[PDB]
Amino acid sequence: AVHYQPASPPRDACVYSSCYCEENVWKLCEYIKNHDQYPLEECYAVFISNERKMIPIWKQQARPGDGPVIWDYHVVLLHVSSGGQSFIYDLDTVLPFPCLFDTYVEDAIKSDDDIHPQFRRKFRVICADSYLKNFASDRSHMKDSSGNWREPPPPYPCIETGDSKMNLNDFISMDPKVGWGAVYTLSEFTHRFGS
Repeated sequence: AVHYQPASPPRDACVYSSCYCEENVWKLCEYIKNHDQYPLEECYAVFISNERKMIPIWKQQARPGDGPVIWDYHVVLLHVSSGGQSFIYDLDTVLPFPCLFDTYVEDAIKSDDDIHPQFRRKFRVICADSYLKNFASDRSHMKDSSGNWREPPPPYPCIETGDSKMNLNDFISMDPKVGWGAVYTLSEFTHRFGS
């Protein structure tokens, strides 16, 4: 659908802290829930990681022109629009915000075929309503031994729920028996959402 209206504000107006992608995506989900543009049911938080927590992603703001960046995990927002098309909202991409799903997979993710197997990408896809209901982080993974902050934490209170003050590892995990949502290989992920 060629007149797609973004589900979020423009990039420069969105809540963002570098290296807190899980929260940046949570805040996009909250915005969408709080507005009347799109049903929340059309939206997903997507964690990208693997067993070794070393995943390349290209077209990244942290290293433009000379990708990939190797992340422990990265999180983006996926919107499956009614118009025949999914879109990726990744505040850390140099691709457009938002970006057509097929373009994001082609240019940011790329094929796993010739990637060293321990760097191959898996995807945990969580419905946005479930992500808002269930996610919790006390940010403790970003404080080192010293104990200093690896990157400055966001200024608003930690996201917590009645059931947990910290379950980030259950979203980073690509073990299908753990956590919420469904875990997909790159092939299964593109089969589900690709055009």
